[PDB]
Amino acid sequence: PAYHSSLMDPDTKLIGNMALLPIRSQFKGPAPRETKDTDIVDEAIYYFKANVFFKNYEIKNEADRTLIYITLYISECLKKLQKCNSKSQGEKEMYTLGITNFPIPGEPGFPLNAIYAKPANKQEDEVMRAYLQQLRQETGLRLCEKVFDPQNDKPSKWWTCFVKRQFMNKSLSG
Amino acid sequence: ARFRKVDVDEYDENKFVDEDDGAGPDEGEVDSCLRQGNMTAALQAALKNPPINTKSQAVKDRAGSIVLKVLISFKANDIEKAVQSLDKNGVDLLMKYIYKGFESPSDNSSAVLLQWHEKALAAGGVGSIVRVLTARKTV
Amino acid sequence: AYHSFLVEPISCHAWNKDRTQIAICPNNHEVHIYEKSGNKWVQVHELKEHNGQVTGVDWAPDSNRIVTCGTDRNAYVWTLKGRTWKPTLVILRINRAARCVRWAPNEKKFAVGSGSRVISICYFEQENDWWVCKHIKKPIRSTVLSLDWHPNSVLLAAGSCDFKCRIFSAYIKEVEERPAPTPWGSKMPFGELMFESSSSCGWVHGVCFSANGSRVAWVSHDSTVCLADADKKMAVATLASETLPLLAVTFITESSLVAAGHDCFPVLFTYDSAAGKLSFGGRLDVPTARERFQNLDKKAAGLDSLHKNSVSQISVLSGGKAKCSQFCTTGMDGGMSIWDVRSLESALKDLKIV
Amino acid sequence: GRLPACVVDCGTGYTKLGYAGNTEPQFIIPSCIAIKEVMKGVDDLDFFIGDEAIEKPTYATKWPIRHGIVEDWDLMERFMEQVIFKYLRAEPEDHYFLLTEPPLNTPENREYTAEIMFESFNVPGLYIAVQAVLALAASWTSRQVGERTLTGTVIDSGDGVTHVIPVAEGYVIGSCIKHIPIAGRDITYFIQQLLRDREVGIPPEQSLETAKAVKERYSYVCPDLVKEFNKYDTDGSKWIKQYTGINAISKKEFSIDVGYERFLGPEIFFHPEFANPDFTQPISEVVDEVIQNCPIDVRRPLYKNIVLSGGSTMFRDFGRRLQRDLKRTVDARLKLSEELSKPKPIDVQVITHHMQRYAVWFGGSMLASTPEFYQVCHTKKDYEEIGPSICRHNPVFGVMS
Amino acid sequence: TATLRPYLSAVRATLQAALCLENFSSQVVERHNKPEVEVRSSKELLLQPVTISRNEKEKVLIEGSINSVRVSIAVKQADEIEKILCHKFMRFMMMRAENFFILRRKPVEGYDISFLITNFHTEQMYKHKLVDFVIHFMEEIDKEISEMKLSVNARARIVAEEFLKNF
Amino acid sequence: GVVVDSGDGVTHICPVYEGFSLPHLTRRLDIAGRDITRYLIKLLLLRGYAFNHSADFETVRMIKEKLCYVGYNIEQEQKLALETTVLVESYTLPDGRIIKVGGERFEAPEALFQPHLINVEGVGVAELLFNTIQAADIDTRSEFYKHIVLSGGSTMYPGLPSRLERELKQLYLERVLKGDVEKLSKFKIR
Amino acid sequence: MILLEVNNRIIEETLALKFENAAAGNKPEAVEVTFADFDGVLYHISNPNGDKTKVMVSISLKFYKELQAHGADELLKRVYGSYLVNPESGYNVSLLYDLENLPASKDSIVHQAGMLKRNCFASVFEKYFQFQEEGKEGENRAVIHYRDDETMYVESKKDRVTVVFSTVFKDDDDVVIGKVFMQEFKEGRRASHTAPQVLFSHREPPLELKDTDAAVGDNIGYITFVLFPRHTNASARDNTINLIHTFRDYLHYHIKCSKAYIHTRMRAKTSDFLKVLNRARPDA
Repeated sequence: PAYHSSLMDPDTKLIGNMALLPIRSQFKGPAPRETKDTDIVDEAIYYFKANVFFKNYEIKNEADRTLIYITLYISECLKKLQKCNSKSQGEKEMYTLGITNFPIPGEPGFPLNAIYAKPANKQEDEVMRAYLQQLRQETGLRLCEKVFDPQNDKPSKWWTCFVKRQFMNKSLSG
Repeated sequence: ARFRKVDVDEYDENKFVDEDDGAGPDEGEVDSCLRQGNMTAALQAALKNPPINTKSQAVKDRAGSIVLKVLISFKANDIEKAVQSLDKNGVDLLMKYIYKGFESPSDNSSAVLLQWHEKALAAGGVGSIVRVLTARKTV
Repeated sequence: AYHSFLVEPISCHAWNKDRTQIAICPNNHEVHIYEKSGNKWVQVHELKEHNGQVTGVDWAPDSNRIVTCGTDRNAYVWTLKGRTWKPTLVILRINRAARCVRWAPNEKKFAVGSGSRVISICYFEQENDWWVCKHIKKPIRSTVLSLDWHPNSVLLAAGSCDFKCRIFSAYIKEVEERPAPTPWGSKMPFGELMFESSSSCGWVHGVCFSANGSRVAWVSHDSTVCLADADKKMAVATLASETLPLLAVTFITESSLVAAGHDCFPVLFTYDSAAGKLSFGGRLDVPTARERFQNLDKKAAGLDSLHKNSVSQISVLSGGKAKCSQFCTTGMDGGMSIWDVRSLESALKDLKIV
Repeated sequence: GRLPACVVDCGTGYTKLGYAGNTEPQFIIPSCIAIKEVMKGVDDLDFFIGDEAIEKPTYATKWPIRHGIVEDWDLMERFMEQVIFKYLRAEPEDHYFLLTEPPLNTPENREYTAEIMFESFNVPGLYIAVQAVLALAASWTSRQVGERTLTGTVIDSGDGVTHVIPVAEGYVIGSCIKHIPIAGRDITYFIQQLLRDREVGIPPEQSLETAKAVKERYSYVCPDLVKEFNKYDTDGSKWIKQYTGINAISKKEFSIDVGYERFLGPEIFFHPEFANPDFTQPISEVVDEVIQNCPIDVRRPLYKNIVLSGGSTMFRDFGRRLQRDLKRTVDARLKLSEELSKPKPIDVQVITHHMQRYAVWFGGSMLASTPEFYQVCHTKKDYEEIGPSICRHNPVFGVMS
Repeated sequence: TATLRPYLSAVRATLQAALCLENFSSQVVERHNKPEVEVRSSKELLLQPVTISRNEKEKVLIEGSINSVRVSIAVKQADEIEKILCHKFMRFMMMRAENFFILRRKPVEGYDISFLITNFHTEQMYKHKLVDFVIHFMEEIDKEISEMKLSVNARARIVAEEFLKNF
Repeated sequence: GVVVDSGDGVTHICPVYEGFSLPHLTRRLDIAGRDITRYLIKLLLLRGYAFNHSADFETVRMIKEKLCYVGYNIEQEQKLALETTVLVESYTLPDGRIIKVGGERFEAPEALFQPHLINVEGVGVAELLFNTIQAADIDTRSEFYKHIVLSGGSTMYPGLPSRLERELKQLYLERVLKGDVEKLSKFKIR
Repeated sequence: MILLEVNNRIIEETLALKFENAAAGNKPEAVEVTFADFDGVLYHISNPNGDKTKVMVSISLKFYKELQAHGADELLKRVYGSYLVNPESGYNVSLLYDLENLPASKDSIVHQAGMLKRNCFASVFEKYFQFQEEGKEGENRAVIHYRDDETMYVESKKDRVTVVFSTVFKDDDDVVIGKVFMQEFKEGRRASHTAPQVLFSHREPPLELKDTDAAVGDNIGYITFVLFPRHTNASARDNTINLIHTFRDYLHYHIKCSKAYIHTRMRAKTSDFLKVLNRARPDA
């Protein structure tokens, strides 16, 4: 069955009931700085091709909630990366995509509102809004070096073939 | 097993026993009527003093012959009238002899007997057949 | 007036005193009680105790007690406490299925006919607080199929598979007392055989005493109806039918009987005392402004009778056996019919009755 | 005698027929019959079966066996006519016959079968064997076994549905059988979808064609999805294959790449939710559920002798993966126990062997080659003196002596 | 015919008379209920067996009791092929007696096919339709045997012709 | 007086005189309910229904309780099973499947009277009952015979009492008399 | 399928497959097949001494000695030439195919191999057909026990060749059915005036065989075919042999197919009775 994160730590902090996991990134946001050689974003990207076929998913950790968000987001990236012609161009669309305001727990339009805790106050809101954006930004640029073959204009079919598949049968554009 | 071979039920005092006791119609008389072409008259004589009480099948098989002899000698179109000349009791007795006859078919004997059945049924209803069925003393 | 309670047989029935409720056995181990609500029938009670099919039911009018008998060899007397019927076991001392049951008119005893070739006469002893029974045995040689009590509550008619209709004394001195003489005889010690029919043909499916008790009638499987006249030295009038055997019979006047059975419809018979003769006068099931309207024909199973399978029980609903005004039939079709004697007389200008 | 018995294994999709003693069937033909549609003269003889019946213009193709059971007795009887006189070329009066049935076939159906065999074909002797039981016998050929046994759990997976069948002492425990809506067809369809979303130049009217071939030539079971995906994404030159078929229309060549579908197809046995929204139990869990529903006394022998039957169990490493996964569920269960409270470790063994595809026919052939078979068959003499009821029961044999 | 209709008319009326059954609990065995015509342990419960015959070969035997009726038929069989066709067809039906629930599994000795109809049947089926059914059955088995005979002969001609024409 | 008790484990015939039981004159039968369920499993197997002895024991037990009975005259019962379908009853299994049960209804309980049918030595509940009464006191034989009483769950088979009565008649007639001196041979099993 | 086929499908499919793989250049797979034909015939296809590049087809007939007295060895050699080798123990005739030395037309040898049984029987007919054509009368009749309790008699006369079959109907009722088929054969000239004449005797041999030990009994039937020059000449010979050697099995096949057809009639009529019966119910 489905792949779960092994990155939850006894000292990992929370933003809502999501795991405020560290990442290696220059993008701004409240994510802690990662010192190890892997982080939650690499994990989501590593597990994606398998996890995306799964229809059910057991939330074992608050890390899984973060892992799930990134998985759904990878799908959003593939939707955009599908229609583009160049590694350069793809990076720009991903910047744009990362910045756009996607729904967050508590809002209608966010699936999994039964499994994600909504932000309790305005601070909590804004901070979750910043984390989410910083995850998107790093996910998107990191995904570009994977999707494109050193042969420019090659959104690899081996990544494109998942454009129609929906992890857990849900969507962030839904 | 052996001890199971015996049917102890045949000696059960609580069973049911029919009331039995200890000659037939006049042969010569039936012949007279027949010889003279008096069919209805032969029918009425053949139906007299039936051996409803004898034990031997020989005497019963005798009356059935006489009665059957008469039914066979009959002309198809003259059956209805003879049957209608009988009283209800006669019709019931006739039905008993008819069924009797069905058990000794020979040539076209059943063919005319089916004609008799039809006419007898028309006269006595299904009730006359019912009385063939539950008679304990019969022809 | 037909009503279908179900599509399997009604095995037996009984009505309460006021004819407001009917108890039926729907080919079951149970007895179901029905009552009208407006012009609809509604089930009001389910009596469940027997572990075999119920083959008889009788309802004592005044004491309002129901008695049932079944193939499980048991009989139960049911008493109504509040909103629920409660049974008491009555031991019949039999080793075969019970077949029929009737409360005596005095409601002090009931008689159960059985496959043990015996009649169990049961009564309550307010001394030991239980029901006891005495057997009437001799000379019954087969299953007892039907029973009917004389108005004196002593004499009891019985029909059995040994081809006989019998009258016995069921005299129990400890619940009643010396009965007045009757044309059936002066001596009525318990179990005394008062009368025995003289045919050896046909199971006797139903028996019935007249209103005054001086006459007894019975129908047999040999498609005959008979009537024994105690005022004529127990002379027996017989009538052989052209149709199928009758299963049930009742007097509607001292000289008139209604019967039904395998033909599926009720027929009328009349007794001419002078001639000592039974006559067929029947077939009572013949196919205002509302009536005229309802009967008008339309723009256009396959039986022409209300019941669609054999009728196995008839009971008088109103007027008694002396001047019955309404009677009831139940049958193997699961139907129950109510017949109105005056309506029948109106629809059949040629109708006799006496 | 000098002549070997006839062995016929009639399946929902295919019938396997031949003579006892042979390793493989002499014919494997689709279990269909093509007829013309008040019969008069010899109209009843105007029919074809198997491949000769799938594509015949003036005829209509019928499938007399649905869910392993005979649904059209007239057609099943005609079908047998050609099995005997056209393909086997057996004088039926000279050969005892071994036929097969799924567990849960009724005794009535057994009488109907005997009626055809004795009263139409005048066979001298008949035995009706249960499919799962023959599949067990077939496993006696495996190097992993040392003693003959008819106690085991049979996984029967052909093209329609997969069955998990526990057998004890030669008799299927009918009240404990479970079915799985994943079989060969499901695998093909999933592979079809995977190709649809990725590859181009595949003629639609030839969509199935490619999928089935991809499955038959390149599919297998992998031990771990992510590890496998990673493998392909790194050394693609030696994991990605190419297939080329010809357009029925235009006669030109189309070439496609074959990738993830290789391992993703057979994966749906273990993760049904990938392709089936109404079923999600992994095959390992179904097997565990079945065995735990059986009498305690027989759950250890059942775990130790899990046998495979049918073409869909032929994927490389199917058995290994089943054995591994089942071992994990059961080891995990016994873990909880100890912690809560030393139950002896349960030995789980999935047997694979070379005669899996037609394991039923093979078991049949081996058994009908022995003297014992002749002892247990019902003879025409007994059929005549005692009646078709004797065919209701067919004693098991082949183990003890 | 001319004796077909008269035969069936007489059989029908007899069936009407015999099919007057009721539920009867065993008088011999405690809590048993058995078809009296089969067990015959109480003579008073048995009616007089009656036969209706059309000729020396065709006849119906009807045996009544208080709760059951046994009906046996001797079927028309003019020649050898009709004999075998009849034997096979009756056997075929008899093998399926559980479904054809008024059929005996074996015929009364001297007959080709026998029915056992009990009060349980007359309670759940219209007795007059049971009567109609027996008559229908007698008529239809004859027609089917004739059609079977024509069939075998028709196929035999084509089979002889196909082989012979190929020389 | 003598009491015949058949349960799920074992059977016992226990005479009692004006107060209490007497071990001497007390015999046990090696056949009971469980043995009848087991024999039923064997009979059903011969009919084409292979029920597993452990997994389905309770199901076959339930079939037994609902449908089984004791035959009065086995020759007659066998005729009914072989020549008609009147003994055939439908029974629904827990998984919805409907089976058809006939002659096995009286065959299974017959083991009580014919222990060899299930490979058990003995003479059968009835012969056993007879031997207990015949050997006992002479001044209670009569009293005993007319006071036999059934007890237990494996004695509720329809017809049981009638079969026992018949079997004793045959035994008494043969091993105590020779000719017909029955009439006075009174004894009731109530 | 009305006429029975002459060739053996197992032989042809087995050889065809071996021949295609050999021609393709594949390594040969082992083959071991035991199977039957009608009339108690047993075949064996194997690799002699385990050499997978050689395929042997063998036939065993209990009555081969009888065929050998009427030219079988000679005809078989004419047909199979160098493919024919010393027969495998347990068998009468053996064909050996070298996969490394196959002919240009592999399909043609597959065909003759499929007809091995037919080719074993052919010589007896060819011999008596030749007698007829040469006018050699008075020659002793051929007696071939093709089944344990069945016999075929072949005799050549001036203007015709007779083939008599003494067949057994194990099932009493099959005799009755068989008589219906045989009467149609007896009347067959009414549809094909030039066809062979057919006679039939139930329970008794034709008179010419009354003085021999020909079988007599209630389940025995004798059938005589009368073959004329137009059927026995060099031009019609092969086809005629193809038919006549299948006649006994053809008849028994059609008896069995007739019984199956009658079963279909019985299923339909019984099904109709049950529907009528169920319509007698008020309902559920």
